[PDB]
This record gives sequence, structure tokens and C-alpha cells, in this order.
Amino acid sequence: CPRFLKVKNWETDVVLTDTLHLKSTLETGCTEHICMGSIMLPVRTKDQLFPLAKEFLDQYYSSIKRFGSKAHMDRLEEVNKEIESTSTYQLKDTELIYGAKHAWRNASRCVGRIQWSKLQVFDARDCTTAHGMFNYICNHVKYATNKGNLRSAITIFPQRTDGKHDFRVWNSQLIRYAGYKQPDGSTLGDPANVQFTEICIQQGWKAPRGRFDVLPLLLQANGNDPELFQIPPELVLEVPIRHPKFDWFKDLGLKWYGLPAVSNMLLEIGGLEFSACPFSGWYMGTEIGVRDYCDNSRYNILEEVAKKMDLDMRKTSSLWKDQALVEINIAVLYSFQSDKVTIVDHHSATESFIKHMENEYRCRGGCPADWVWIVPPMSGSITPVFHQEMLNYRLTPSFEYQPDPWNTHVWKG
Amino acid sequence: RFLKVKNWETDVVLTDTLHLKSTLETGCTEHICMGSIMLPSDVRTKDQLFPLAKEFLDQYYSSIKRFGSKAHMDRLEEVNKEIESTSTYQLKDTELIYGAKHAWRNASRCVGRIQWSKLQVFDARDCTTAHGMFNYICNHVKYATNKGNLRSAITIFPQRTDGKHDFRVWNSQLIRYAGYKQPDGSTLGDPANVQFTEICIQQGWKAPRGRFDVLPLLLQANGNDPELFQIPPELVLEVPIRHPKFDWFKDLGLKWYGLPAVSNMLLEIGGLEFSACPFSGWYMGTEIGVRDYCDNSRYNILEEVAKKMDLDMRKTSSLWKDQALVEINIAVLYSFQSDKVTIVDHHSATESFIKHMENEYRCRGGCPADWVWIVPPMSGSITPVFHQEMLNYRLTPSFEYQPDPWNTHVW
Ligand code: HEM
Ligand code: HEM
Ligand SMILES: CNCc1cccc(-c2cncc(CCc3cc(C)cc(N)n3)c2)c1
Ligand SMILES: CNCc1cccc(-c2cncc(CCc3cc(C)cc(N)n3)c2)c1
Ligand SMILES: C[C@H](O)[C@H](O)[C@H]1CNc2nc(N)[nH]c(=O)c2N1
Ligand SMILES: C[C@H](O)[C@H](O)[C@H]1CNc2nc(N)[nH]c(=O)c2N1
Ligand SMILES: [Zn+2]
Repeated sequence: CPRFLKVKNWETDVVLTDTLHLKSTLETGCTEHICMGSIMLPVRTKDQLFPLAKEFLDQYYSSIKRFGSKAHMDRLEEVNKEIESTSTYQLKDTELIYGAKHAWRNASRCVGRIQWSKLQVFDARDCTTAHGMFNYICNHVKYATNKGNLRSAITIFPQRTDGKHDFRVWNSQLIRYAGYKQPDGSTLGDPANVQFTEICIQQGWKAPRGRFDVLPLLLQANGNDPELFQIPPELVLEVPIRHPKFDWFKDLGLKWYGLPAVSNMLLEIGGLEFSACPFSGWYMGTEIGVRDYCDNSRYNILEEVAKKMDLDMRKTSSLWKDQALVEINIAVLYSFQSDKVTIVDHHSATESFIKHMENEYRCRGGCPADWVWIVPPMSGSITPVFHQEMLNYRLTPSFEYQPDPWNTHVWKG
Repeated sequence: RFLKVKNWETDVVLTDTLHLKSTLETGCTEHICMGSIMLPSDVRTKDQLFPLAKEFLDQYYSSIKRFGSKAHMDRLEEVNKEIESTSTYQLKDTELIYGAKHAWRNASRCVGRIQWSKLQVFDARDCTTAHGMFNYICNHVKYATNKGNLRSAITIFPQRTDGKHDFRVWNSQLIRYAGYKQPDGSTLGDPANVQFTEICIQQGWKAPRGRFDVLPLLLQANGNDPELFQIPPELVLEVPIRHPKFDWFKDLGLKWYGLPAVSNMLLEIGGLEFSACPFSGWYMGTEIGVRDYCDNSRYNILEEVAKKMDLDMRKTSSLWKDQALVEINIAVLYSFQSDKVTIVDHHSATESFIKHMENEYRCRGGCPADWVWIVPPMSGSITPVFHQEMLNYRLTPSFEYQPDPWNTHVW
């Protein structure tokens, strides 16, 4: 724990000094003997709860310039009594909004954080049933989509109590396409969603069995068995994919949804755990064009595209894969822009992230960042983040991973 | 303590036990990960040296299936006596070769390690002068180049003694191009070599002030002041860069050297330190086409190529940078292949490394790997290493960074 750590940008020689890392609480997974930097995935008693609450409230009252005020001390007193009496406590609306914005600010794997202070927070802590969850999520989807002019948002459902009454969205993302495993081993739709699609089918979903079927919401309230709901199609904004020069690209039959919305993570604020907290922003082009379309384990279209460009596919050293990859990503950006749906290219997004990061070092004393996730999955070193040294550490409030609900849920019947 | 790594493309999970043998530290802690830091953070004494020797001799004699044998114990005793008596010791040829091959095997930032056992080791421990060093290095360069059919090699000069008599190659690579300032204010040649080029000039180099001037070697023997030598031009194989479809590409006047040879690292074996140990393999295309040619702080040619292709350079979202990048890298590979000079593309190299990883996990119980360096600087996720979890840890024998000699050297 040196008081100071420096990071260097090897393109510009800009050096920054991190002090924020001293406020780090959680573990990284690394030790002095091993680095787990590329590892994807490396109730609560009142004893451990009041320090977490106090730490959070101190940060909140500092940020509003009321540290040590009567208001601050009264709040600490109030939360303390509430914890020792009820074993938990409730956040004020202001503290909830602060908490969610800062969990985003602290998200070291997110390149989009220049936007963190612009987040619409929907307080759904009065929700009690799956039907109510469905209503709240429809409203979030409509607000966030904004007819293509996307707005960042998060909807926060009631916190965990004894761990037996959890709210969960079983979908990993609010909008996703179904995947179907055929008897011959082939896959229709999104191969990554085969298992979840099967769960949905088992729960009674009638699958149209096409290549781009929007999955139903599977929603769990208060620890009850989850229930199926179909998002109104008119709320699901989609973009057919075409290419500005290649007129055959449309006949690939590709489209994607406009709203990226993560729904399987846990929001921790002041020791409290919000197990259902779907959040959404707008896409960076490579997410679709590189990963969704071109991962071997996803739609995997590099082959067909390269064929239609008539590239030399007999030797990898022709770089036919790289050539097709670029065209596909051009087409995604082109399509979204043409239909006036918010999207950002990986050049713009990484450039903005560097400006954000430098701003954060100056005003906050640091910006935790995961290089392995921040660097885009194509053209890495012609973006500025590639050459930027980053320190990764964990601040709270935070977004955390949690087990998949189908592995832990106790079925009521 | 027994760690698992998962491939998220194939769902294959491997179990690493080799990390438990890790000696050196990572830079990371439980509170902060320094995985993206390029460089995280004086003789050895008698007491420090003998356990290092034993650890090494133990793994050597294990490797030849004679662990705990008479010859094993005999060698341990002999080295022990030699250290006690002379405060250092000398490696047997067999041990030197083993150690060098395993330093490569342990290089966590190297994607090319499937080749680790096929390394030609040149023992230059009898070298005493800078002229001797020059001769050894010329022979290395000729052997490794092999008229375009490259062969991996390392040349190992005398080990550090009291630290006052270090052998050093002052160049960071055996072959690189000069960089010059401008009254124009711009930069001619390789911008990353302006400082070194000035030192060469200050030491008396006659610079032709061109865009691709092979730098002279600056060689330091036995702690003496470094001396200048020019590598015979006919030993430095270069490749003119042309494109298989774009006839205008040759007009850029681009070329690059065929031999990638690192000369500024320190080789540690059994606690002994070899401060001058140039090694060489063959290029992966992206090294030249992505980094050397398109880094903004390097030859920075993206804009020029983009213009020749007549792409829309008004908006970043047209991905004109990305399109030019691919074409530049197509040309590099095409040029090397056409001139019959060994090169590997990033798809081929990363596929090899995945096979090497699986081999190492199966027969060794792990493979230390730095994902940040192993994933190529373009088209990351369409190479298999992107989806491969890797554990990074430090085994010896190893190649280590050391301070640049011009900051340490007392003249
Ligand atoms: C507003 C525009 C945004 C952009 C352009 C953006 C960009 C990205 C991208 C490209 C990723 C990587 C996704 C992946 O590879 O699976 C990511 C990850 C992440 N983002 Fe952002 N994001 C945005 C908004 C948000 C918001 C509103 C939140 C929360 C309130 C957020 C929190 C996170 C978190 C927690 C991750 C890690 C995801 C994981 O571990 O699976 N982001 N972001
Ligand atoms: C024979 C084919 C080889 C290939 C294709 C290959 C590939 C690579 C590449 C692409 C890098 C990254 C270099 C950079 O970005 O600056 C690298 C680094 C490295 N390689 Fe290999 N290499 C080969 C041979 C060797 C040999 C023969 C040795 C040692 C005897 C070696 C040891 C290392 C080390 C220590 C690094 C890290 C160097 C640093 O930290 O700057 N490699 N290799
Ligand atoms: C570790 N990868 C998790 C994963 C795999 C496959 C697909 C996804 C995924 C599916 N649909 C939407 C997303 C959106 C991710 C995201 C979230 C947010 C808030 C913003 C943004 N630009 N991107 C991811 C995630
Ligand atoms: C951290 N980057 C150090 C650096 C910066 C700029 C240029 C270089 C460089 C220059 N010339 C040759 C190299 C060769 C690296 C290498 C070594 C070996 C043994 C094999 C290989 N394929 N590639 C690197 C290295
Ligand atoms: C800051 C970051 O660590 C730095 O730019 C690294 C990234 N990955 C790299 N990977 C390789 N192979 N070579 C490099 O020089 C670098 N540079
Ligand atoms: C094993 C490795 O950590 C894994 O493939 C990571 C690499 N970097 C990533 N980066 C982003 N943004 N998203 C990802 O899913 C991944 N996957
Ligand atoms: Zn680490």
C-alpha cells in the first residue's frame, strides 16, 4: 500500500499518479505470486453491516459537502438504530441515486464511464410481484430506448433480506435472441442462449424457432418461482443490418436490438445487496460486429461474409478474417446511424474514456480500470487505451457477479 | 492453491499446479492488479546464491531423470564448494543449454514458445573484448538468418561477476533503424530511437541521416567503455514492402528487417546473471504492420495509406483506420512470403500457442502467460487466445528487464 502509484501512457509519455487505490476494500484475486488479471470470474450479519453502512454514508455526506454535519451524524444514528433493531436498513432516495451512479463510476470493466453522472434511476423498491417487475421493466425499456435516442437507466428492485426472498431477473440481459440446438447438432439463433431458451420453453414459452426471436422475461419476486412475460414487440427496437457499399449484405438477413441492458448483476450499496437491478446504456459497435456476429461460439458469420467478398480463404495469412471483420463492423455502425439509433464506434469510445480517466485522476485521485476488458476486441493498438497503463482495484458501491438463479433457486412448485 | 483456467470459446478447463513453484513476485497484490503495467519493479552474496543454484540443479537433474542420484549429489557438492571458495560458480554446457531453453519456456509474454525446445545456444563465455562480441554477434545473425529460413538462436556472453565488469549490448535489439531530430521540427526514421541514435553519434557514428539506417552495435565488454561496430550490410536481410493488390504501395518506400533479435534483457540461470544475451526468432506479422508501422509514436503511416486508398477520413466511424490497418498487414505478410523470409501471421501463431498451452498443462502442470502481451494488437477476439484465461507468474530460469546501460555506466 504505497501512498502513490504511477501509470504511464506509452504513446504520449503522460504519467498519472493514483491515490484513490488506498480506498480499496474488496480483493482482486491476485497475489504477490500470481496475477489473475485475465480471469473472467475471480446472508450478511449486522456485525459486518454497520461499518459498511458508515463507510458509505461518510462518502455520501462528503460528496455533498456535509461531512460531520448534524444531518450526517443524525443519519448515522438513525441507520445504526435501524440495523440493531431490524438487522438491516433502508436507503434514502438521494443515497440510492448516489449509490447507483457511483457503482457505475467504479465499474472497472466499463469503457463508457464518461457518462456515469448522467444516469436515470428508477426506484422500484415498492415492487412486490413478478407482474409488478414486468411493468417496471417495460417502462425502463421504453424510457431508455426513447425512439432510438438512447438514455442510460437503471431500475432497482427490493434489496436482499434473508437470501430466501430474492428478487431476480433470470435473463442475463433484458433483450436477447433465442438459441435452439437442432438434433443434427447445428444451432438456430444465438448459440450462447440455448440453455436459457430451454428453461423458457420448459416454463411454457411457445418458441417461434427463428434466427432472431426476442426471448421472454423470466422474473422472480420475493423468492417465489419465476414467471414468464413477453416484452411488447412495439417496445423492442431493432436495426436491420446493411452495408454502405455492399448491397448483398442485407440479404444476410441480419438485425440486432438497439438496447444493451445487463440484468444479472448485483448492486452493492453500503452493505445492502440489490440482486435485481437491470441497467442499460447504448452499444459500442464492436460488441455486435465483433463479438455477437463473429465469435465462433455466437452467430459466427465471418465465413459467409468472406465468401461473398470473394476473399482468398485458403490461407489465414491473406487476413481474410480481419478484412471481413472490418466490413461487418462498418455495416453495424452504418445501419444504426442510418436508422438514428444511438451507437458509438470503438475509436470515439476509447478516446472519450482516456479523457474521462485523466479527469478522474485529477479530481478523484484515480480511475480503476481493467485493461483486458477496456481494450476493444478488434484493432486494439490503434486505439489509445491499448497504450495506457491501468490499475485495477475494487471500490464500493459496486456491481458484482452473482450465481445464475437456476443453479441456486429452491423451487416452490 | 490448485487453480483452474477456462477457455470461454471452447469451455475447456485446465488445472494449473505449476504456479506453486513460482519464485519471483508479480507486482500485483490482493488489493491491486498491475497486470497492464509494462515494467513493475548490486551483487548476489554467497548465502543468496547457493539456494538458487540448488533449486536449479534440482530441476535440471529431475529433467534428465537422475534426481537424487549420485551424480546429482556430486554436482550439488561441487557447486557448493565452488561458491564457498570463489563466491560464484560456472555452469556446465549441458546446464547452460537447459537453462537458456527454459528461460524461453518460462517467458510469459511470448506467444511463440511452442518452439522453445528448438533453440540454438551459442556459448560465448570465452569472450573478452568488444571485438570478440562483434564477431560472435555477426555469426549469430548469419546463422539465425540462414538466407531467409530463420532459426531461433541465443548467444550468451560472460556472466556478471562483481557488477563492475558487466558485458552489455547497448542496443535494445540487434537490428533497428535510426531516428533523427529536425530543424523542420519533425522526425526522420524511427522516432523511438532518437536518443540511442544521438548516443551513437556522440560516440562517433557517421550517420547517413536516412529513413531506414541500420544502427551500429554499441558493445560493452568486461565493464569497459562501449565500442561502435557496423554489422556487415550483407548480413542484414531486409524486405521491401509491397501489396498483392495495390500497386501504389511500393511507392511508400517501406522496408523492414527480417531478424527480430532482443539484446537488452538479462538471462538468469541458477542465480547467475547473464547481462548480455541477445536472442532471436522470427516475426509475427502484426509486430511490423501494426506496431512498427502504425503506432503514432513510431513510423505512423496510417493517414498516408488511408489517403492512397481514398477512404473517408472525415469520421472515425467509417473505420478508415481499421481498413488501412488490415491492408498494411496484408502487405507485410505478402512481402515476407514472396521474398521467402520466415514470418507467421497472428492467426497461425495464436493457434500454435493454444496447442502449446494444452501441451504444457498436460506435461508440466501449467504455462505462465501474460494475456495483455499474448493477444495480438489487432483482431483480438477472432484469435483463440482472446477467449483463453491465463495465469501469469514468474518461474526461473528467466529473461528479465535491466536498466539501460547509459544510465548506469561510469566512463
Ligand atoms: C451509456 C453508454 C455505455 C457504454 C458505451 C458502455 C460500454 C460498455 C462495454 C462495451 C462494455 C463491455 C460489455 C461486454 O463486453 O460484454 C461494458 C461493460 C460494463 N458496463 Fe458499461 N457502457 C455504457 C453504460 C453503462 C451503464 C449505464 C452501466 C451501469 C449503470 C454500465 C456498467 C457496466 C458494467 C458493470 C460492465 C461489466 C459487465 C460485465 O462484467 O459483464 N455501463 N460497458
Ligand atoms: C521463433 C519464433 C518466435 C515468435 C513468433 C515470437 C513471438 C513473440 C512476440 C510477438 C512477442 C511480443 C514482442 C513485442 O511485442 O515487443 C514476443 C516476446 C518475447 N519473446 Fe518471443 N518469439 C519467438 C522467439 C523467441 C525466442 C527464440 C526467445 C528467447 C530465446 C523469445 C523470448 C521472448 C521474450 C523474453 C519476450 C518478451 C520480450 C519483452 O518483454 O520485450 N522469443 N515473442
Ligand atoms: C462475458 N460476456 C457476457 C456476454 C456474452 C454475450 C452477450 C452479452 C450481451 C448481450 N446483450 C447485451 C449486452 C450488453 C453489454 C452492455 C451493457 C451496457 C450497460 C452498455 C453496453 N454498451 N453494453 C451484452 C454479454
Ligand atoms: C515494449 N516494446 C519494446 C519495443 C518497442 C519498439 C520496438 C521493439 C522491437 C524492435 N525490433 C525488434 C523487436 C523484436 C521482438 C521479438 C523478439 C523475438 C525473439 C521474436 C519476435 N517475433 N519478436 C522488438 C520493442
Ligand atoms: C500499457 C500496455 O501494457 C502496453 O501498451 C502493452 C500492451 N500489450 C503489449 N503486447 C505486446 N505484445 N507488446 C507490447 O509492447 C504491448 N504493450
Ligand atoms: C479470458 C478473457 O478474460 C475473456 O475472453 C475476456 C477478454 N476481454 C473481454 N472484454 C470485454 N469487453 N468483454 C469480454 O467478454 C471479454 N472477455
Ligand atoms: Zn494482477
